[PDB]
Amino acid sequence: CSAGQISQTTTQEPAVNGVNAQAGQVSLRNVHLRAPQQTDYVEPGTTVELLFVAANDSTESNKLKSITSDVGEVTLTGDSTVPADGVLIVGEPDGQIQAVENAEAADAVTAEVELTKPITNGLLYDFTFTFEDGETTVAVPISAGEQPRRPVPPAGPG
Amino acid sequence: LGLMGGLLTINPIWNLGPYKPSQVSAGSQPDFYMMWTDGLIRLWPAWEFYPFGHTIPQGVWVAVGMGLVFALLIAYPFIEKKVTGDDAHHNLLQRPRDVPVRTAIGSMAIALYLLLTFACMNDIIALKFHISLNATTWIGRIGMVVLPAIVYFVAYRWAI
Amino acid sequence: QSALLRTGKQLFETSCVSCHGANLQGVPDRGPSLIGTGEAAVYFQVSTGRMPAMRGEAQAPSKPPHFDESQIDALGAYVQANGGGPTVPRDDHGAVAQESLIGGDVARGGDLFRLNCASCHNFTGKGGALSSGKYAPDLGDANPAQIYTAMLTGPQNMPKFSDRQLTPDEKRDIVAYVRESAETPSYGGYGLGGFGPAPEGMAMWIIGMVAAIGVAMWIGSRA
Amino acid sequence: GRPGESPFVKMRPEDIDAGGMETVFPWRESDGDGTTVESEHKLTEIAMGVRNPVMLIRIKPADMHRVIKRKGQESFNFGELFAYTKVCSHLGCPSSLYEQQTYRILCPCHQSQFDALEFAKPIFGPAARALAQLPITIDEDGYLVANGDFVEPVGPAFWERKS
Amino acid sequence: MHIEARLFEILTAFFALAAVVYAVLTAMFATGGVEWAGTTALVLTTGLTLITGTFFRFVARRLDTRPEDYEDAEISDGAGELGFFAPHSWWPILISLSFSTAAVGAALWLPWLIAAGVAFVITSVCGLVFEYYWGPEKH
Amino acid sequence: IGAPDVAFPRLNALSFWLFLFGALIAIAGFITPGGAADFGWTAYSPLTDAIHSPGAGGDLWIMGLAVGGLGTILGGVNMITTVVCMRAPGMTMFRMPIFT
Amino acid sequence: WSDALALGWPTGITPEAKLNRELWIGSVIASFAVGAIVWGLIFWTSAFHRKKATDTELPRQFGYNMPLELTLTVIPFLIISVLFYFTVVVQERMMHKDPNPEVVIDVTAFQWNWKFGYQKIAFADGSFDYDGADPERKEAMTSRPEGKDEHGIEKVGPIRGMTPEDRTYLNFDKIETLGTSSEIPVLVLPAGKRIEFVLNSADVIHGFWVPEFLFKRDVLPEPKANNSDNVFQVSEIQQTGAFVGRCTEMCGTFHAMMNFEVRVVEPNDFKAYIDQRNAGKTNAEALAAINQPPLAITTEPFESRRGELVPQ
Amino acid sequence: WAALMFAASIMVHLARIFFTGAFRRPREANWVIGSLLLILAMFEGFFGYSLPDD
Amino acid sequence: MSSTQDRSQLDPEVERHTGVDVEDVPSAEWGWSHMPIGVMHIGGLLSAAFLLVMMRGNHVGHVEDWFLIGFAAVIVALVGRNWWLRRRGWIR
Ligand code: HEA
Ligand SMILES: CC(C)=CCC/C(C)=C/CC/C(C)=C/CC/C(C)=C/CC/C(C)=C/CC/C(C)=C/CC/C(C)=C/CC/C(C)=C/CC/C(C)=C/CC1=C(C)C(=O)c2ccccc2C1=O
Ligand SMILES: CC(C)=CCC/C(C)=C/CC/C(C)=C/CC/C(C)=C/CC/C(C)=C\CC/C(C)=C/CC/C(C)=C/CC/C(C)=C/CC/C(C)=C/CC1=C(C)C(=O)c2ccccc2C1=O
Ligand SMILES: CCCCCCCCCCCCCCCC(=O)O[C@H](COC(=O)CCCCCCC[C@@H](C)CCCCCCCCC)COP(=O)(O)O[C@H]1[C@H](O)[C@H](O)[C@H](O)[C@@H](O)[C@@H]1O
Ligand SMILES: CCCCCCCCCCCCCCCC(=O)O[C@H](COC(=O)CCCCCCC[C@@H](C)CCCCCCCCC)COP(=O)(O)O[C@H]1[C@H](O)[C@H](O)[C@H](O)[C@@H](O)[C@@H]1O
Ligand SMILES: CCCCCCCC/C=C\CCCCCCCC(=O)OC[C@H](COP(=O)(O)OCCN)OC(=O)CCCCCCCCCCCCCCC
Ligand code: HEC
Ligand code: HEC
Ligand SMILES: *C[C@@H](COC(=O)CCCCCCCCCCCCCCC)OC(=O)CCCCCCCC[C@@H](C)CCCCCCCC
Ligand SMILES: *C(=O)CCCCCCCCCCCCCCC
Ligand code: FES
Repeated sequence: CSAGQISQTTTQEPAVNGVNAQAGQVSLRNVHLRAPQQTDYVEPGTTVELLFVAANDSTESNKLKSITSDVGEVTLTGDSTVPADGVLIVGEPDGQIQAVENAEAADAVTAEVELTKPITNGLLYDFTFTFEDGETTVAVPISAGEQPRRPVPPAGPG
Repeated sequence: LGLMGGLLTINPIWNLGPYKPSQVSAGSQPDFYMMWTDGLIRLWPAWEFYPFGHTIPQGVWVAVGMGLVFALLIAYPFIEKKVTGDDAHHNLLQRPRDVPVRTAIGSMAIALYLLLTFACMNDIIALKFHISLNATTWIGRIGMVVLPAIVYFVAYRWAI
Repeated sequence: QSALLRTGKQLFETSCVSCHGANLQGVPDRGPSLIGTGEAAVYFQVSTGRMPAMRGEAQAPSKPPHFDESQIDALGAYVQANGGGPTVPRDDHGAVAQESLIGGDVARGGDLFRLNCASCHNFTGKGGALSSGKYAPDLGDANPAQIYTAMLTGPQNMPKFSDRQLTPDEKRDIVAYVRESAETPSYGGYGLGGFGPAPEGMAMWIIGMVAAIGVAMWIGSRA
Repeated sequence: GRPGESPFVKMRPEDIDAGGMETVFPWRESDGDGTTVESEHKLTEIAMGVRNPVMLIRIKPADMHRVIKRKGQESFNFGELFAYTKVCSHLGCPSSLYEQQTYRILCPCHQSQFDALEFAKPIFGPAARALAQLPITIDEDGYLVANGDFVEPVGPAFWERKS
Repeated sequence: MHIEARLFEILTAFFALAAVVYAVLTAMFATGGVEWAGTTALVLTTGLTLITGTFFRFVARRLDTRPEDYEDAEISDGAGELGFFAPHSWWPILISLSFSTAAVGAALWLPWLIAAGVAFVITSVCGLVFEYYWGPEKH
Repeated sequence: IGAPDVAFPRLNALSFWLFLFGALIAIAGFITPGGAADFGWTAYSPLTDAIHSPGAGGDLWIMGLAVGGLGTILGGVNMITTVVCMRAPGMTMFRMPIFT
Repeated sequence: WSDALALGWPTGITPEAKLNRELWIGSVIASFAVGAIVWGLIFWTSAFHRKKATDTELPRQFGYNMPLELTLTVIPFLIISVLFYFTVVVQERMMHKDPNPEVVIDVTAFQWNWKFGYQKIAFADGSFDYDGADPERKEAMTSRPEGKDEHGIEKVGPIRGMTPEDRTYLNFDKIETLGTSSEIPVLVLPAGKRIEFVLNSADVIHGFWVPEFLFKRDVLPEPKANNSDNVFQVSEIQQTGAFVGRCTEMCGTFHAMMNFEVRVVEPNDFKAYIDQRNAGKTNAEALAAINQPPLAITTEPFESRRGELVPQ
Repeated sequence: WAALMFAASIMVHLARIFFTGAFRRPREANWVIGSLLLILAMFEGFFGYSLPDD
Repeated sequence: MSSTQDRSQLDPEVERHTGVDVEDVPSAEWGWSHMPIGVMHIGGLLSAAFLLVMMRGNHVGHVEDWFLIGFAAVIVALVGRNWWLRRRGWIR
């Protein structure tokens, strides 16, 4: 009974940097932050993109996606009501492909944030996603999608 | 021995990089004659004691184990002559069947040795024979107490 | 591609929607979310055949692929479009690069393997046992692309070695070491698996001891 | 594992991705690359240090709420990064094996399982003491540096321990 | 040996009839003609019965009426030397264990275990077959 | 049938032991982490392929059934041979009782 | 009395179902009559106790009755022959092969869920010049110029020159009523029409059963290559409303999760539903817009959780 | 391989003498030294494959 | 026919009078044939106690504790049955 009701394989989170928030009627999958940092933090005032996929669990709808703002004044450029038993993909995570060169509704609801606060990759930051059905705190992480490691300066032995 | 040295590969150290404190392997067994030691490590349930500002790690146990093991192996004929009382000059061997108690004791000891040796290989046993590692560990834990008893009973009745 | 995504969606809608929601969000306690897993994850998981998993147990085992290379690419592209993530390496032609993934250095690849891979797999890439019903499978069967994608995406109880931990150079080096160990003949006679002490002791007690005792019975008498 | 030169390179939190483990060592600024003769011996000392190796594991954010901390080690984790000694608390073998989605630090010498989510305490096998957690943080330029020494000795236990 | 022969010729006749009718009624009146699985199985079970019955009929013609095949036969008629009936032997359990080792080596794909089980099976079958022929040790 | 023993009595002992151990190995699917054979008793084809039910439980089930079947075949050989050859002097094959 | 004496068969909703139910009633009558007479015989011979008043006088010892055995071996042949004739005639009315089905539903049934394609709609009154899509059927013929060898082999494919991972047998349609693990697939059908079901299985052989039809079939992976008549027609569905359907084979671990539904509506309601499904709308939206519950009303896609004691 | 055979043959010999009772009155000391001997062999084997730093 | 009867003079040494008898063990005189039932029962109780105490350790799971409990209960039941039968004189 290693394959009983409590089985290791079934209860597994995806091996993705972004967190998964199932709270509310809508499910938030692969929520993360694209924020390349060249120093300890990313200085306040620099725009960082907010990625996630919103999936409407029920066919009966929570397609509003009202504000989803927290400390940082989240802004949803080209906000639209995409979720209808489908997927709302706000941005273009590193590796995300485009079917055609033209983009419907211009940007596909890209979410950007002005930090107003230092942030460094490896931390958890609370982003309150608000929907007409309810609200959820997710603690969005910071993800470096495809950027290779930067060249650390060569060490000088002493 | 020459045929084995040719046709069978023993300790292919080149596959085994130079020792580093950080590098590891999953197998990590010693030769079969210390596999009983390693299995005794694996099966002994993580029992430690903490005196006044001191620690008695679970590893200590195995040392005591070896003591007892050796202390019982080296001294066995004297225990045999103390219990049985045979203090006579014996030159004719005895068929194992003719000594059911000692045959059962030796079968029990061999059973415990085999259980410990295979417990050391519980990692590989689980990998090849699909059994959960925890299941093998607990099979060995219950066995080091049960299997000796069953083997003693069976060997006694078999000798008779 | 448009047709590629169409085919991937067709295959997905009738093979895995049960484990993963139609929107690729994992069904609760059946399968995880495929958003952000990437084309590399899909390629490694389906090419090895693991994904039509057909049971929830301690460890999903490898099995014959349920889809062909083109269908593997279709599924991977579908998943890549949905969430966006790691992508399987490819060569100039466009196929899954396998020869090009063999790093030139092997000693450095060997150090990388022993520090990272051997921890659970083996000295020489064989399998290893894990906590409760889990294990690390043998690396002999996996092709260079499969090894690379396995490192690039930690399937289950595998640490996920991002491109930053092991840069494409280090990943190719480790792939080269894995292939070299897997296909290298065991110098010094039949290599009894890769585990030394256990097969070696078993072979002693069978071959050498049975031979010696049989020869003793032949030379000696019975009484 | 480069052949001799710069075997150790500074590290950044972004490098470890959720559900990823990397072995890290205590590299000083003075212990520069192995180019010179003075170095390549300090680096050899770091490599051969029995208790030097540590494993840094990035706990998945979704699993973050499950983490149970150790008294006096509540801030040792830098966000979702946890540094635990690789040296097993039982007989001092490296505990290299790491299982994500179950967060099990496994030692193969004697098959001992520590829970990585909860402070790295042994939940199976011979080990009875938790792996020592290394304080970590990020310094100037965002590189991961130990935030201090282990609050307790890190190798396998001995008589003069836990006082 | 005539009654147990006739039994097998009756079975052979029925099985031949069944195979023929199945083949005829599947080659047409079926989606894909002859099923080729049930048909071959019926044909070769007919062959099974045919071989056993042919051997039994051969022996029956070769054999004069035995007491067991003779009605109104006294028990004293069959009294006499019966053949060798193997006494106690521990080789069957060893053969079973050897085949079990080979079987687990097959199920669990362990080619080394398959080879070890095959060697054990050969050794144990040799022991069983040679059990009552091994001459005394000559020293 | 008035016989002293079965035709090949070492063979029927072998049949019993082949059964016992084949059944044991088939049942041993449970100790495995994946578990025993999840496909129905009938074990229809595609569900039994390595793709579906890839666990070692199915393989153990298959091989244990093979071993038990070999034991059963040997038992059948033994019993048919015993009935045809080993019989009492007066026990005509139409005078042997219906259980035989 | 019939429902109780039907041994719990759901009164069919199709002419074929009704006739099968009548055959079942008759067969159960015959079986119960035979069972009653045999039980009477057994219990009445059980009245033959060893009465103590009987001295050492053993019974007639008769055995070996020729005429009685001949009679009771002839009569069962008569009963089974009549049953076989009724079986053949009823079976004839189960695969009629009407070349002009009113609606052809493509029941493609994959591991642990279903999918219905509405392959074609053709109403006799005159309407619905509808057809399935079928650009989606693509093969996997691995007819590459060369394999691992330098030349020569030019391997074509394992099976009939193609790969096992071909999936050509599957046919895809424009209006797919796919069901998710959290959404029960509801098959919308018109009442009073001939409905054909083209049965296919994506992954593993398993079963398609609608108990109210009093009929079932096995969706095999590739029925044509298995000499199977996967497609089957239903002459009519009088009763409207929802009716459960169940997988009646072994799909796999989540084999009990395969439950689907068939919601038979009026022909005009079906027309509206198909009109609103042609336009981009889920099955739930189309059903709701015709003033019908969106979710399955006979069954629910019960918990994906492995069980009750799982810690959420 | 000779080290492994040395160990295994020592074990088999020990089992033989134990089960046959060859350790009784005349030959306890032999047993004792043999036991010590076995122990030494084991440890030397440990020191053998431990010599090549691996 | 190639065999001859054997006879052995074996030094006999307790006086093999208390404990086992040749009827129970046909080779009682030829060597150690009696293990006291007291050591049986004590060892069985110790085995059961060891099985229970292993419930205390480092293992979050409880299937393991239940298996330990079952095996120890089986051992205790066997020892109790044997002791009861011996006390009553092998009855029931
Ligand atoms: C000889 C064959 C046989 C026998 C005797 C039985 C006996 C029983 N069966 Fe049977 N059953 C089958 C053969 C048999 N079955 C087959 C072939 C199937 C189909 C399998 C498939 O679909 O693949 C089946 C399917 C089957 C199912 C369907 C399961 C499913 O597929 O979903 C069910 C459900 O209740 C069931 C119930 C029972 C019950 C309640 C009994 C009772 O008669 C059982 C009596 C119970 C006992 C005798 C146990 C009491 C003993 C103890 C408590 C002591 C235990 C102690 C130790 C083990 C140390 N059986
Ligand atoms: C502490 C402890 C012992 C825990 C339990 C672990 C354990 C030993 C479990 C049992 C392993 C088995 C037998 C798995 C098969 C499935 C199973 C349990 C079936 C039911 C068991 C049962 C009683 C069946 C009835 C008939 C019967 C006795 C069957 C036994 C079948 C077998 C395996 C017989 C042979 C025994 C055997 C050789 C076991 C393996 C022993 C070892 C350590 C082998 C080491 C070894 C390995 C690991 C290689 O990879 C290798 C590769 C290439 C060449 C050589 C080798 C080699 O020698
Ligand atoms: C050992 C003994 C007779 C003790 C008598 C009573 C006594 C002195 C008790 C006090 C000592 C105590 C505390 C004993 C309990 C545990 C114990 C024995 C500890 C000491 C361990 C030790 C130093 C020696 C024990 C080794 C021993 C005597 C083994 C049995 C030797 C024999 C006769 C084996 C059968 C002959 C034969 C054909 C063997 C080959 C066939 C096979 C495969 C047998 C099984 C087998 C074996 C035997 C392996 O060693 C092995 C190692 C690595 C991988 C696999 C295997 C394996 O499969
Ligand atoms: C020579 C060796 C002979 C063997 C000697 C010893 C005999 C004594 C046997 C004692 C049996 C004890 C079995 C209990 C073991 C135990 O306690 O562990 C369990 C797993 O039970 C099991 O498998 C049952 C296994 C029983 C099989 C024993 C069969 C005997 C075999 C070994 C005999 C063949 C020997 C052949 C030798 C060859 C010749 C040698 C020369 C659960 O583990 P786990 O896996 O982590 O499950 C998690 C939950 O905990 C958690 O809640 C849940 O949530 C889940 O997450 C789940 O994962
Ligand atoms: C007096 C001693 C006589 C010894 C005989 C000497 C035989 C000489 C053999 C020929 C020369 C040396 C071969 C060296 C090349 C070589 O090593 O041979 C392998 C095979 O290895 C296997 O698989 C096992 C195959 C089964 C046949 C051999 C079994 C022999 C055993 C039974 C003899 C020892 C006794 C053990 C008894 C134990 C039983 C206990 C009851 C073959 O390649 P392969 O098959 O592909 O190995 C996979 C890599 O590819 C892949 O990456 C890798 O990752 C793996 O998957 C690897 O398996
Ligand atoms: C015959 C009748 C025997 C009884 C038959 C009943 C069989 C039902 C067993 C499993 C069904 C599948 C469920 C599988 C899930 C496990 C159950 C569960 O959910 O309980 C939670 C913990 C881990 O969860 P955790 O949060 O991480 O830790 C918690 C924090 N304190 O597991 C447990 O307590 C494990 C308890 C499971 C029951 C024990 C079964 C073993 C009995 C063996 C008896 C054999 C005797 C041998 C005789 C010689
Ligand atoms: C049954 C439940 C299935 C089905 C039929 C499929 N998957 Fe999925 N999947 C499942 C589990 C239990 C897990 C986690 C453990 C494991 O992989 O065995 C997964 C995981 C994946 C992944 C890995 C994601 C990552 O590593 O980040 C991928 C890429 C994936 N699954 C995809 C996938 C595809 C393409 C499928 C149809 C071919 C598919 N799965 C089916 C459970 C199940
Ligand atoms: C125990 C922690 C762990 C470590 C660390 C680890 N592995 Fe793995 N490995 C696993 C597990 C568990 C699997 C099983 C994957 C699955 O079930 O999907 C696996 C699978 C694989 C596979 C798939 C092979 C196949 O046939 O499916 C390859 C290749 C592989 N690992 C190589 C590596 C390499 C290279 C490294 C070093 C970068 C490494 N592993 C480090 C545990 C680990
Ligand atoms: C999931 C839990 C729950 O398990 C249960 O509820 C059922 C438990 C059944 C009890 C198992 C007792 C084991 C007895 C061992 C036999 C004696 C061995 C000593 C001699 C070597 O438990 C689990 O985790 C999984 C439970 C699965 C149980 C499967 C048992 C299968 C036994 C099989 C390997 C064959 C054993 C050989 C017996 C030989 C008997 C004749 C000699
Ligand atoms: C673990 O992953 C598989 C759990 C299987 C659950 C069903 C348990 C059935 C047990 C049957 C009895 C086995 C044999 C008992 C012999 C003593
Ligand atoms: S060496 Fe780590 S558990 Fe013992």
